[PDB]
Amino acid sequence: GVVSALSLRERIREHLS
Amino acid sequence: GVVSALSLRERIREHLSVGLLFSGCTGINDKTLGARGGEVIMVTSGSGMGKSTFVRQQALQWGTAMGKKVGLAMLQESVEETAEDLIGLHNRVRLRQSDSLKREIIENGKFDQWFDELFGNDTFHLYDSTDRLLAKLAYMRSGLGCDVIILDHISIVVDERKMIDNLMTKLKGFAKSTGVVLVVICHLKNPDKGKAHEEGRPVSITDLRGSGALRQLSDTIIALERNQQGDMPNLVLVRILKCRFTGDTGIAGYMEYNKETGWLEPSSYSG
Amino acid sequence: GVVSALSLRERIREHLSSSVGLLFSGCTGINDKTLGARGGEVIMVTSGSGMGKSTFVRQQALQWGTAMGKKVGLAMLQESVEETAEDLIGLHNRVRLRQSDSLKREIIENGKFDQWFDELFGNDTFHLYDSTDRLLAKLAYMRSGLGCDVIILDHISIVVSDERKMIDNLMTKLKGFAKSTGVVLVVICHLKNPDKGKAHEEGRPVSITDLRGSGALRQLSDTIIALERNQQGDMPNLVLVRILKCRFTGDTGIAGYMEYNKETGWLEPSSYSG
Amino acid sequence: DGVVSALSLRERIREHLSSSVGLLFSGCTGINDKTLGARGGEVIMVTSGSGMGKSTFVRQQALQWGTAMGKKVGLAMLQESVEETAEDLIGLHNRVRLRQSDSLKREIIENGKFDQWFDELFGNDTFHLYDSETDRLLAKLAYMRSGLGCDVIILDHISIVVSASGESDERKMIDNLMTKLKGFAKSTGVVLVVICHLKNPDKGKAHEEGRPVSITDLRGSGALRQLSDTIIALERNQMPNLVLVRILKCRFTGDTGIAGYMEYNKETGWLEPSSY
Amino acid sequence: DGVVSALSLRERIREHLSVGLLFSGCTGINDKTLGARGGEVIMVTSGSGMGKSTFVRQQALQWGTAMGKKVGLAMLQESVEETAEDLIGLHNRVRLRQSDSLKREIIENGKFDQWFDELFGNDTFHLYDSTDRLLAKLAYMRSGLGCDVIILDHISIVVSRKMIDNLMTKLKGFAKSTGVVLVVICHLKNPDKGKAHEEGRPVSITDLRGSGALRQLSDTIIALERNQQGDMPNLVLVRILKCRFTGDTGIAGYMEYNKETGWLEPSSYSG
Amino acid sequence: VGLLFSGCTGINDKTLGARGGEVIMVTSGSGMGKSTFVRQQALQWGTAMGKKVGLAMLQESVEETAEDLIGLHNRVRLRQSDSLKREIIKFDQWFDELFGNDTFHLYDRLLAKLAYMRSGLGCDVIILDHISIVRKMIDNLMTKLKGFAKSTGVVLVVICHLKNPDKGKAHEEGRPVSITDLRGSGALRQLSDTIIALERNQQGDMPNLVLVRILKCRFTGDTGIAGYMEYNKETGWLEPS
DNA sequence: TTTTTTTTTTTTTTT
Ligand SMILES: Cc1cn([C@H]2C[C@H](O)[C@@H](COP(=O)(O)OP(=O)(O)OP(=O)(O)O)O2)c(=O)[nH]c1=O
Ligand SMILES: Cc1cn([C@H]2C[C@H](O)[C@@H](COP(=O)(O)OP(=O)(O)OP(=O)(O)O)O2)c(=O)[nH]c1=O
Ligand SMILES: Cc1cn([C@H]2C[C@H](O)[C@@H](COP(=O)(O)OP(=O)(O)OP(=O)(O)O)O2)c(=O)[nH]c1=O
Ligand SMILES: Cc1cn([C@H]2C[C@H](O)[C@@H](COP(=O)(O)OP(=O)(O)OP(=O)(O)O)O2)c(=O)[nH]c1=O
Ligand SMILES: [Mg+2]
Ligand SMILES: [Mg+2]
Ligand SMILES: [Mg+2]
Ligand SMILES: [Mg+2]
Repeated sequence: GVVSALSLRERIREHLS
Repeated sequence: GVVSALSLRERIREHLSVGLLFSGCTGINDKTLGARGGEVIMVTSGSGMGKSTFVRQQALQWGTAMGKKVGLAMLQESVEETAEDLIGLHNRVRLRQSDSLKREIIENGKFDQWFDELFGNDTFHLYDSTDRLLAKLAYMRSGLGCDVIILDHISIVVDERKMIDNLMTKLKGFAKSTGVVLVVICHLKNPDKGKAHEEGRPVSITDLRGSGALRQLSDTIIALERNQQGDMPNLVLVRILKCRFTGDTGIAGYMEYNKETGWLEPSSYSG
Repeated sequence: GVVSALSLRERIREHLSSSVGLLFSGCTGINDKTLGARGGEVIMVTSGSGMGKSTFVRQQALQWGTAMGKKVGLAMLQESVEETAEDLIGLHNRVRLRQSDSLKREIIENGKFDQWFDELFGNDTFHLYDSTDRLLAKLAYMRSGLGCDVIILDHISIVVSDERKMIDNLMTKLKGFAKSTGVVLVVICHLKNPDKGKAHEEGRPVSITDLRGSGALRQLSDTIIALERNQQGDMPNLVLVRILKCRFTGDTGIAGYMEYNKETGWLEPSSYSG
Repeated sequence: DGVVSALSLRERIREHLSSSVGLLFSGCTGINDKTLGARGGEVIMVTSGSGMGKSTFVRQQALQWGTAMGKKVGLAMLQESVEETAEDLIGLHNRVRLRQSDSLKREIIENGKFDQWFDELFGNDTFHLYDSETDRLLAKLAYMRSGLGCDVIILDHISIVVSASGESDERKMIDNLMTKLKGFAKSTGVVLVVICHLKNPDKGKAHEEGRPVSITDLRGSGALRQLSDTIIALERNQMPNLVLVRILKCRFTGDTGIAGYMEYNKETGWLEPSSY
Repeated sequence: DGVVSALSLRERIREHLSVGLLFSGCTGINDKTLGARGGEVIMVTSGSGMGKSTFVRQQALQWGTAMGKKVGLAMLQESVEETAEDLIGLHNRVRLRQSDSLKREIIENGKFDQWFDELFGNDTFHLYDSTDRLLAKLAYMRSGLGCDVIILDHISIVVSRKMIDNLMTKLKGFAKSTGVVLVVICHLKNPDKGKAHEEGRPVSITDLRGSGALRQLSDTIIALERNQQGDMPNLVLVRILKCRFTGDTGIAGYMEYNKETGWLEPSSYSG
Repeated sequence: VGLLFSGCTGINDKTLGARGGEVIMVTSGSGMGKSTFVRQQALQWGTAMGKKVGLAMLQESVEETAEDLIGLHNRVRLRQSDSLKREIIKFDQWFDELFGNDTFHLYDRLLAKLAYMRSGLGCDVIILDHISIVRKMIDNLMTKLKGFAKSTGVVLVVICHLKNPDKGKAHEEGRPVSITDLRGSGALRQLSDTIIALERNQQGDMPNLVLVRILKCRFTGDTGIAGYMEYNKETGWLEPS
């Protein structure tokens, strides 16, 4: 339920794609 | 837990041997002395007057500049969009207002130059979107070991009086005897007569919509005011409405809003 | 059990020679029209949100503990035990303890912390509480086993968190616990939102039907005290005491004025004339 | 069966309209002018705001009914213990305020005046009090009527028998208590005074600030005004001592409305009549 | 089987169609509802002390003397001696119970026994001296007495929603089977906004305690309104709230009370 | 299309009349004219149509509901005029004109009687006026009635009452009826096919002008205000205006 | 060892 700051290394690039 | 007065010979001694400082305006820290262990801060303004921008700036200044573990629970947007907002605000640009600026940062490889400077020290923790949220905040505080927990947009979370009263009671009981700075963003009710909140009406303490228990359990209450239809639409005002620690309420200062970097800067406006 | 009132001749005598009110502090206009605080007496204290309930009741507890010899039992639920204990230590020594890091760092080095601790807690008159049916059991053990003369509750809205039957039964149980035991029972409550006009924090005078939750808060209380100040006005440190209800004497209205000291934390008897 | 014919009822009606009736009030003339006193088998309800004098009036009515009229009075006083409410009647008879003075208590201990004041009032077995479930309370009231033989019984503060009991729906418990209390008063033939409170108004002034009280202001249920025989309300404005009486319902006669005015005595504790 | 064809029904319709009991006071009632009929349930509604029992005692007196029909009173609210003295006072035009100088006068003058057999001389008036027991006693009245009118004073103290639905179905089945004219007094609920029913507010058909079957299983509802603390508490308004057998409803007439006599007699009042 | 309704001709212009296998609900307040409407519906579907109609009036007797039909066909309010009840006793001439066939089948456990009206008597319309003496015991009843109308394929009209409103006016003072306002349970709107409501100000300026509202319609779909009827107190026929 | 309807009474707020 709680997502750390390490889990978004490539997910932000996935959101910008 | 009936405890006599002789049993506190060493607990008081240990308790004696600190306010976390608000950035962006020095007028807040002069009349609040920061924030302590077990401190409920409430942040409010009108519809679209910039609550989340100021609280995002506060979280960004407490996360990477002061060394405190900050746990965000932004419920307006998802995890990806608030991470984009933090990265765009920290790198002094306006990210989601231009496709070319969003596309240029990956064509030269500097997108990996922005993730490592923020999310490498693990000072930030995020949450993805009522009695199930407190069991997650308890694991965020006791397990992960954070210091400032932020919650946003209470209107979706919450007869809409008993529910918000029990929510505020559980958040105050969680803040007490744990040692966490709990910031909660809430809204204001619609004005009945006179000028609206989008024109610069001076807000009262009883404008917190939903119940009256939003000021009976908060420790500090901060309100923002901006006249987006007036002569200066890029100027905000900060008003302390309640402070249990010191007792000084009123206008804290003035800050100039900017349309180029996304930051809102300390100003020197006079009245 | 029914009684005939001619058999009471030896108990009506004994209660005739027992009962004596405890004098309030900070204002002498309260003690003129309340005549103190007796055994079996629920005293309700209210104001707006942030107007000085806890400061007033904590000062009353300090003056009943260190000046009159009465054993006092606190049940402060807003703050922890160490916060209110530091509040009592800093308030007895006429300083402001928690709102200054320099004084807390100063008194821990030169060894004068023990001098401030012993002069309060030598005679063990203070007994504290660490945080609806086990609460009354802990207060009954605080009264019977320990032997405290005054019991203070704070922020009753946590205890009730339909709320109306809950707060009616709670007030009924506290009034029955105060009666036939001989304890002063101070209870602190809040106020509801006003309908139109101004706010209670802006200087609006409080009525007796503003006590939020039910009407049973004013129907089981003997003495009701209300505090009122304007945090946005010219003098935001001048509180007004209003006796809303008094069952024993029946005199209600404006008791007096008190001035708050931002340096020593003492709300003291002022000399303001309206 | 129970189908009594109206022809074979002559002797019952003859011995009914010959015997009771009377037992006037005290403090105001208009109450006795309208309601014609208190009768056996009735229910008189007395209401006010908070701390507005709904118990001083009733104890002042019980002192005159137990002293100047010789009626045995049973006081189920549930607000205060029997050590205060039986000592407040001493000074009320002797025209002082004994509980509100630490000097006079020591004076009557020393010189021996307390024995004279206790014997001048309680020389006859006329006051039978009660100290403290709604099942044993009506049993003690039935023992006061049957065993002790009390002519006037006063139930003070009925709010702490409907809120001190564990019931899901409070309304039906108030309804059951009211119909069982009316059945007790009608069966045993005793004057029964009931004291209760009022509810919060939705908007406007408060009942402690001069608001005229209506009949629908009774707190808790609707059986309070539907199963009572006389409803008396007391209203003042804390002139914080001028209190007016308002007969909200009279079942025996028909005349209702403002009965008169009373003035309180801060020195002696009596409710004298006024003139306005 | 229990089905009947409409062709083979000429005999039962011939003997069925081969006005009813008029009311006393406010002659716009029996001009509107055409009086009471056999096999009906009538409801009398008002607030506390507005005169429901006094509005039905006159009906029992005029239906037991001028009509000659057997009348069964069931005063659950009071005793039989009080309503008997009330009837003897109401027929003799002298208010009996509320005057003590005459309760002892007629017992020594000898004219009490003259007043007794003048109105109670026949076997007309039958009283009830205080769920299935009340129905059994009313059925015993109907069977062994031939009562044409049965009057019930308090429906609410029978209850120690479904228990009132069952009670009203059972009373309607009794009135339909035995064909008796049944009159029932009931109370009103507490209105939540505005005036009360005792201060001249008009009575609606919703404002009834207990359940909603009071208005769905009765043939007519009569409301009496008067302003108790007003300019005069004597002028009453009489309102028909429902009538199956005619259809026309509304304000019928007006009556005074005449405190010396106690007779609800009609008065002229336009508006 | 099916059988057409008489009075307020914006019903069969809107929902195209009744159909086989349906369960039609007629819901209003007390005194709004539910039985008066459905009695006209029963009269016009057994004289001008010729189909067998089975009435079940658990609320009154079998003689009054026939006297009102005989008075309704003859344009004379019979049960309220006391003089003409003995003037006509030409009673047989009025009786055999409208009951001369084997059309109507009145009624003085219930589902067996409805099945006997369908199979053993050939009824095409079956009318039930009172269901309140007939949650789970109402759900089972409504499922059994819907299964009966599904298997037998008969037009079915069922009348129930409305709930007591907790805030506002009453339905008798012209408060419009919503689909939630129904007693018993929630199956009254889940297992029927159409609901018709009448709203008239009973303690009002005119009580002879009803408003007709459609609350549900599975086939045509269009709901809302249909039309207005006047009552004609002399005759008693609901006629549109 | 659990989900839905009906109804009278006290409080706190909402466009
Ligand atoms: C009495 C008083 C206190 N103060 C300061 C000192 C206190 O530390 C601070 C308020 O603290 P508290 O007195 O504890 O606040 P409160 O109990 O009235 O309200 P709540 O518990 O609902 O939050 O205000 C003033 O500024 N002026 C005054 O007159
Ligand atoms: C009657 C009256 C009493 N008083 C004083 C005398 C009494 O000691 C005090 C009220 O005492 P009580 O009459 O006992 O108060 P109460 O019963 O109306 O309220 P509650 O039981 O709900 O608490 O007020 C007046 O000042 N003016 C008056 O007119
Ligand atoms: C109708 C009417 C009655 N009265 C008086 C005379 C009667 O003795 C007195 C009793 O009224 P009731 O007829 O007993 O009133 P009620 O039965 O509706 O109320 P409840 O049973 O709930 O107590 O009312 C008037 O003064 N004026 C009037 O117009
Ligand atoms: C439709 C209508 C009826 N009426 C009157 C005339 C009839 O005699 C009277 C009877 O209506 P009913 O059909 O008997 O009313 P109802 O069956 O819905 O009520 P309930 O079963 O609950 O008792 O209604 C009017 O006055 N105007 C009208 O528009
Ligand atoms: Mg506090
Ligand atoms: Mg009292
Ligand atoms: Mg009556
Ligand atoms: Mg019908």
